[PDB]
Amino acid sequence: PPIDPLPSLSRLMNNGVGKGKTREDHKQVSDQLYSAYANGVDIRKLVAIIGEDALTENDRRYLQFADAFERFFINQGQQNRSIEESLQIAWALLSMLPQGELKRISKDHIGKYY
Amino acid sequence: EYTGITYISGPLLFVENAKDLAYGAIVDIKDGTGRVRGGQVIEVSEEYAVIQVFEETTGLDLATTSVSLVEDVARLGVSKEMLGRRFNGIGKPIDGLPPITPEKRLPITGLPLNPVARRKPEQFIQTGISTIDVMNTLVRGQKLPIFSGSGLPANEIAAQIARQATVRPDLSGEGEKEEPFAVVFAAMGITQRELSYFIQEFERTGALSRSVLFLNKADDPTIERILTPRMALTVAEYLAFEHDYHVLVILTDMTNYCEALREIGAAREEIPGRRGYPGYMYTDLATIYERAGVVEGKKGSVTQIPILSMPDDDRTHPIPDLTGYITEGQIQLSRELHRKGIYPPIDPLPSLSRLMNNGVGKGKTREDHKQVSDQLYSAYANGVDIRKLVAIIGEDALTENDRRYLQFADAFERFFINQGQQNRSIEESLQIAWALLSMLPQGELKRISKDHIGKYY
Amino acid sequence: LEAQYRERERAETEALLARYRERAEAEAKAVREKAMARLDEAVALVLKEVLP
Amino acid sequence: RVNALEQVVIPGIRAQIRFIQQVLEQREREDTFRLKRIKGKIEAREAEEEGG
Amino acid sequence: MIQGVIQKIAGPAVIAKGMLGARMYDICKVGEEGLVGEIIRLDGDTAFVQVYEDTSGLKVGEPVVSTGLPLAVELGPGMLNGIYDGIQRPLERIREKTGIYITRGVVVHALDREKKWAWTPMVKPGDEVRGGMVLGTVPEFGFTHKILVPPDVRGRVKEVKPAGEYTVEEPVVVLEDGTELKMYHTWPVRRARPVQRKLDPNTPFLTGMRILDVLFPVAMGGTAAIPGPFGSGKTVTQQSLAKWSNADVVVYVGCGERGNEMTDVLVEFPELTDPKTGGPLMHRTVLIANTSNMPVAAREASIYVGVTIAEYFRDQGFSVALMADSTSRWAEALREISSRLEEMPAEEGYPPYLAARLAAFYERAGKVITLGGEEGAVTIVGAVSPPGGDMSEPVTQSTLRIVGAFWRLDASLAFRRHFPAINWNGSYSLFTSALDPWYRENVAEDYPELRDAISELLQREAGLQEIVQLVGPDALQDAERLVIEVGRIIREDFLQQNAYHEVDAYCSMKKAYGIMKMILAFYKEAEAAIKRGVSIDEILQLPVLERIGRARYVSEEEFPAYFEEAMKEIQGAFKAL
Amino acid sequence: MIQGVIQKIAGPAVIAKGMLGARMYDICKVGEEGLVGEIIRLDGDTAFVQVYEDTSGLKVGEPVVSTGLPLAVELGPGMLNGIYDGIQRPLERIREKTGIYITRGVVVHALDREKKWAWTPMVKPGDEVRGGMVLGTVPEFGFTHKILVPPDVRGRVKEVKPAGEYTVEEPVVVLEDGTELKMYHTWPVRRARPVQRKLDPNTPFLTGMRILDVLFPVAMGGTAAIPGPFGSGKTVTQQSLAKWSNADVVVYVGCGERGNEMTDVLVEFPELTDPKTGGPLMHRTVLIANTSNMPVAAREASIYVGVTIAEYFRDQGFSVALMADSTSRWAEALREISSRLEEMPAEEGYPPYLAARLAAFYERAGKVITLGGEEGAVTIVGAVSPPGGDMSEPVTQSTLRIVGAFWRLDASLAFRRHFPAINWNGSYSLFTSALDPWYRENVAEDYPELRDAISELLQREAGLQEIVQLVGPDALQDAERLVIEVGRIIREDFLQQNAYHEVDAYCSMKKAYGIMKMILAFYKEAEAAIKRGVSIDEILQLPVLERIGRARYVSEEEFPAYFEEAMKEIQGAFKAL
Amino acid sequence: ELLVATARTQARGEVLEEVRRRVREALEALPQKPEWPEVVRKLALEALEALPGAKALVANPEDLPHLEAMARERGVELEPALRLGVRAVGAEGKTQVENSLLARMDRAWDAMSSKVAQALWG
Repeated sequence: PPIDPLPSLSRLMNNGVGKGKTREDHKQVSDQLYSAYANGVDIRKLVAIIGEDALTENDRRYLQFADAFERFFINQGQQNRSIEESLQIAWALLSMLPQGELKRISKDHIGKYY
Repeated sequence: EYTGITYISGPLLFVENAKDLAYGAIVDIKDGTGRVRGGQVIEVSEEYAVIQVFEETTGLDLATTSVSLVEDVARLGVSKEMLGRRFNGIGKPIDGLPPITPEKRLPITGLPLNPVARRKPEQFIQTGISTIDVMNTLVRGQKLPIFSGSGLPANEIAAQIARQATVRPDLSGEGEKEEPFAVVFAAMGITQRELSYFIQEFERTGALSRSVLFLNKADDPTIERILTPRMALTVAEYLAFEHDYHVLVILTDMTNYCEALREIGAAREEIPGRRGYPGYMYTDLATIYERAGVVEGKKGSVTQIPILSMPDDDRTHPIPDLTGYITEGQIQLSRELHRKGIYPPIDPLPSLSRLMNNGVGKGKTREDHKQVSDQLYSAYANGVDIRKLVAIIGEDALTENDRRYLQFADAFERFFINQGQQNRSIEESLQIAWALLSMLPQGELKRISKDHIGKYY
Repeated sequence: LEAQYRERERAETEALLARYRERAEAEAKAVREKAMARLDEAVALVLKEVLP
Repeated sequence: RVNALEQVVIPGIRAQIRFIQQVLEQREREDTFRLKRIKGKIEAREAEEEGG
Repeated sequence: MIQGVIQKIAGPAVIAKGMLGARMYDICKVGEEGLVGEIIRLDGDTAFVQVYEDTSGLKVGEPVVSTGLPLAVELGPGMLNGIYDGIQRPLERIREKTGIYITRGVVVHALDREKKWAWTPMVKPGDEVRGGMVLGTVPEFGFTHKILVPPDVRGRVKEVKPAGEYTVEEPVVVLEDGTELKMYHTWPVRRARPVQRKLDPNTPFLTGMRILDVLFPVAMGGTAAIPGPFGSGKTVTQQSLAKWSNADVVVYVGCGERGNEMTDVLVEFPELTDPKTGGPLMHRTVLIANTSNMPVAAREASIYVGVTIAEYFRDQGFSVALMADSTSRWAEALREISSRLEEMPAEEGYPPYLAARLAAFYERAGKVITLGGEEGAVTIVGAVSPPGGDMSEPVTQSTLRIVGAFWRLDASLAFRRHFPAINWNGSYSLFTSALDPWYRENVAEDYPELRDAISELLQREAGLQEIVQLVGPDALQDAERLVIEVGRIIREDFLQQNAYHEVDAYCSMKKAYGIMKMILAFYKEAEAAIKRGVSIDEILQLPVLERIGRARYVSEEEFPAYFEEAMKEIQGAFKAL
Repeated sequence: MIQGVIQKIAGPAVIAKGMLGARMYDICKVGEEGLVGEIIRLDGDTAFVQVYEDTSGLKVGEPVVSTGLPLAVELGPGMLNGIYDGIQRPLERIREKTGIYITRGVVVHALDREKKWAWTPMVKPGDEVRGGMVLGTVPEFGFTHKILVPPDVRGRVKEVKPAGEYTVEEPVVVLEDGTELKMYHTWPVRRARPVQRKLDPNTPFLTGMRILDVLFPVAMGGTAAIPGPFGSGKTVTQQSLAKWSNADVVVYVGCGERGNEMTDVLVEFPELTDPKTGGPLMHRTVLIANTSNMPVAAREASIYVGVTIAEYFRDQGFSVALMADSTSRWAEALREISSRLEEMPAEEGYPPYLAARLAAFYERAGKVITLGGEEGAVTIVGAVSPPGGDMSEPVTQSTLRIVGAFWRLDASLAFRRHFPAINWNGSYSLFTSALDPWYRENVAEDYPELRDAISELLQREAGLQEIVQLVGPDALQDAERLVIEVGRIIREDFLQQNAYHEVDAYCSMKKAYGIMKMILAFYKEAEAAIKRGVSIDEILQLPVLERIGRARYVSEEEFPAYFEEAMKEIQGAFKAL
Repeated sequence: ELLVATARTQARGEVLEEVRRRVREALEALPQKPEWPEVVRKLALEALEALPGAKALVANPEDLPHLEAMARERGVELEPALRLGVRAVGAEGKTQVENSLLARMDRAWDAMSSKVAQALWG
């Protein structure tokens, strides 16, 4: 399915969700996925404008997260994913970003799933 | 007291048993709210008439309705002494004391002034903004709308012109300080801040004992937004012409005017014809602006300063439409210099001027800014325009020549166009102006003559 | 220096007002007395033109 | 230029005609509605010769 | 009594015949059901009704009853916690009687006459009373309620009952003027409570938004628009704006608010803290919100209910908050009503009389001293809605004929989940220099100064943003990139005021002024730092960047511990490095 | 007789009833002070009266007696020197007999009979007369203001008064046909003065600017037009026919010239002296313009009463320059008709009668030999504006762009220093293949060749213009900046002219011829500069570019000797370097 | 200059209101002066000469000996409860053009404010 969340904006995102009302890290992994993709797609603008690049090495990791979120996650065919399977593996793509550069998720959750 | 309604909705009523009413006639009426309102017989009919009430209907039953022809023509008591007193759109003084006794009761419809009775003026004034008094030259009996956007201030800039309006003592070769200078006001729709903001700068002006204020609020009826304009200007006619004083009239909120104009536009019989606004609009903005003008045989004058507030920065909008054409020489404000903190934020690059070598810049108006005006134009242009052209051609690409162009942009604008609480006389302007002009070598400074250069070296 | 300029002006801009208040009041009385002995004359003028 | 063109410029220079168009078009609802009521008057007038 | 019947029905409007003796604007019960309309257009003797409730099951010929007395709203004790809605009824009560669903044709009285409260006399017989003055106090919750003499009522006093609870319609003060001056009083909705002298605002308005207030404030008495294109931030920023308030009373009119929004609104209020009774925010709020399920005219009426309540609280001497939610309401109302009553539309479906009532509603608002001689202020924050997605719309150009303060919410900032979304290139305020006295008197002397010192930063950011998108700033020199990354922190940690974190949900002058000096430091140091040959590249890795970022990792009421602390390290440990 | 009274007075228009015998488009006397109406519709005994003067006191049951003339224009002497109305009433008589204010119901002689004029007969009492034959010569200043026989009238003479003054009313030639030829004679305004045939334009009109002829040529006997959106220089372009036209008869007429614009322009004529005449400028200006202080319906009359005056002159045998100042104003006045009569005009805000009464105005007179053997040429210039700011509308296409010349103005264009300004491309002339004969023979046999050759270069630069605004020149070559700089000089000195200065423009062959030969020279040599190895940078830095840049200030008289000395400097400072 | 202007207006008012006082005293004893029959007929005259047909005439029954001439001219007189005005009611329908003295007194500063002032002051 092609879903693009960047022009997407929902009314509630912490209501009907929270610790034990969905999963404890549902509430945490919300805002995280959002700003993470953002800073990927952003680069691909500026690359044409000057040279053939527009990135360092601290940009290059957010770069691969716009490929990672892509055909792995967004694509799935029509297969039914479970609320577990979703956020679980959403933390295997978040291993490619520095954990010391995360500011949209709390630290006590870093220690629960890495 | 004629009874028998047929249509009531808004400040347009229709009531029968009539044919004794004339065009432009003061009637009175009764309502179910136990109050006696007004009515101008704007239109007349076979056994009814169209009435225009001076207040909004919020109650009017069909058991109790009334009509009483007070007078055949429609008028307002106007006398010589009424300076120092404040007023409203109804026409009652808001001072708190008994209403003064007329000398003439002049119509509120307005009598036009002969184009033959005027002649070219040439005595200029200090507005305390440099830019005007060089480029357009604001003289008596001349209009000069100050175009203002919506989301833009209108109040701020206006105040600057009111406390720094002053004739030249002999800088033009003469004064008119020998005769009393006074100001007239009339607001057409104002809020809570604009009410007090104006009053407290009139105490700065020191004029509240020699001014006539016709304040119309938005809590005041919406019908009096188009009555009050005409009304105010008849008290201009009385005191400039027939009691020989140079009266400055300042009209603001000509967008709140246009709100009220629209109402009658479509709620009456007449159909829209000016891209969704009326077609009798023309007359509504003619009768207003064309009264003003220095008359030849009179010493005194009505100098009108329109201050618009028009929706956004469209130029197809009804307001700037007709206003453009009407006035000779114009001034604009924008958002280029209002992001820089420069008050006023006048921009003459898109602006236009049609009187600046037309009885002005020559005559008893100095010739020492004659060639300056012509020069400043193409010089200021070289500036602004290439600020755009740079972001396409390169990102910092500018040649030996064009470098100079853009150098004169940032400078002129900062110094010169920031006035505000600073007054500059005719002399003070030209000095400074020429020193920014020395940034361009000879060959772009072809328009200024040999004399001019050295003159103001 | 400001301190001794301000109190100079203040003490004249009360007195000046005060003197004007005595003229104001007395000229209020001076417009009354001119009318009040030509008062009957006005009333004849009002009567004559309310009876149509 | 390529990059730029496919974003800000090209569809932007489109949306300008579109925005324009639509507002020119919609203006002409009021035209027809007014013209409707005009018609109504005209017939109403020739319907007082032959009735009420 | 005005006894017509029906003539035609035209959608949620109804027209009526037999109508003689009918005044323009009254209480109009239509059919036998009594749906409550309003007499608006009067042509002939055929009086156009406009029904606030649905006309399913309303036949013609049914007797139409009209009072011939104006529509007024009930004003009296029991106002707080109470509901007056958009249709003159209390939903609390409706909920119980009519069951799960509300069934049209049902009406009750707007103000519950079943209520009782104590009476404290402040008058005695042989007093001289004037309109708007106080006759007695009443203790209702943490608030003090006074019994405002109805305006335009004067005369002497015959008796005054001794203290004790009474029914809120029984006479407590009988006048010796032959008027048993009942405990409650009506005052027509159109009519507005007098004023002795009109004044201008000068006390600030804090709302719990950091950047919002600090760059473009609104006074306490002031007015501002919030135009929000494409269903973005606007809609729930208003909830986050009414979440916290400086003003004493909180009057929230959602004006025919969508039922799926009202959900979270209504239930949030019992769980929100109140800072005068330590409980439900409902002990200081009144819901004038109405259901969207109802027709168009129930969303016009609703605004006119709100203001005459606002005024009632402003005349007792309290700071009053009024928040109109969505001008998309108002627009739709007049848009459709125009067709119904056979009015001639001027431009784009909007009636000629569009800024008519719109202007005046804004006008009423202001800090002013009343004919009761008390001082309250009606403060307004309407949220502007363009139906078309541009401000060229007539309904949005009108909301920009007024002045004072403005704000601009943009679709693009809003995505990043940084609310409030505010543009320095899109607003202006005239309460900057009107508030400068009360700034350098209460707040601090260096507050009329520090505010200017943040503005310059983001002034230069507009100008340079342009240049950035045309050619990267990595090609540009050092000092160009300087202020760009000052700028980062002005968004990352200062345009994100989390409505889900409560140490950003609180904001006040101390958290204001505070973080303003953090930023100040960084600016003046970095400008000199890089003139010693350092590059902004290395400084991003230095601990100094993180350090200014503490604004949402630090408390509100443990804030003066961390303020001064870190402040020092800025001028210390970056000129060592 | 025609008799009746006012039924329904609405707006400036009066709707009468009881009208018997009333005829379409015929003058009337309306009210009790005489306001003068026109029958512009019939519906049996009601006829919509359009009343040119605004109403202000007039009511039901007042007179409406139609004169029975076909809005006849009163032709005779006294036209020259003296302001008149568009409705033809002398303003001299108004100012002296009222005051300084225009009041409604002022009625005075249309054609004064408070004047007499010296008669010289020529015709002999023994002869017969003919329609369009001269009866004598009335001497009005230096001009010859003959007296003619009204078309469709002839007889045999039997007496002819001898020389002396006689009132325009008294006869001066009498006939055996029951008539008396007086210097006071009716001709309808709806019926044209008859012509012998139409002639092909083939002499151009000199409008004395070097851009309103040289590049886009205008014809004599032609028609042309210039527009101007929102006060861009709409009024200023008639300061270019003020005296720099070759007309022997100048008719300044305005549909509506606002109050401020007659404070300078209208008073300009008694303060000037024309050099062709040798005498005063007002001797040769008729003046029959209308103010906007003058009523809205007087604006609608204007055009048809001054066009006939233009014919009266054309017949005598003189060049007539008619120019309708802002013809756009008659359209709003025409358009107001619809509103008042219960009709709705042409869609998109266009006037209800498009082509019909525009095509008619223009083609009423223009390149026609007369009955009387004389050469009639009428040069008419519409100084319209688009009301909505679009140059794509019916009324521009039918008769304002299908004429001899079409022109355009931009808003920052004119502000630099071009007064008036023209668009170099987007502006054409249709007539240009018929203006080639005279220009070949009289001026030179390379005047038509050089004027197409200058226009080529001016519009070829446009080629590069576009690419400059696309991504720019990142490569400056010898063939690049060639066209570009040249063209620059051309727009800088040849299109920046002023109409307020007599040194920046004037009517003179030789100035146009001259300037255009200087530029030819600079151009010529430049092409052979590059080949040799001369950088375009140095081409700027020759002082001779500055010599051509000081030809637009040069004194007219001095120009011949000036030009000859300067042609040599070009060719010397090019071939040397 | 403002404290001078204001004080003159306050005194000037007292004179205007005082002429109305004197004129209203006249009005209370106007039927008692013997010019009362001449007043009532000219007021009743203007009422009928105008638009009304005079389908009814309404004055007091103690003004009836002074308007019995005009009983026989038009309609019949049946009370305003004023003794200082005359209604007349038209046949064009409801109409009613009332010429009352009270109205004209009151309008004697609403249409000839100048006349009275010039004689008072100059």
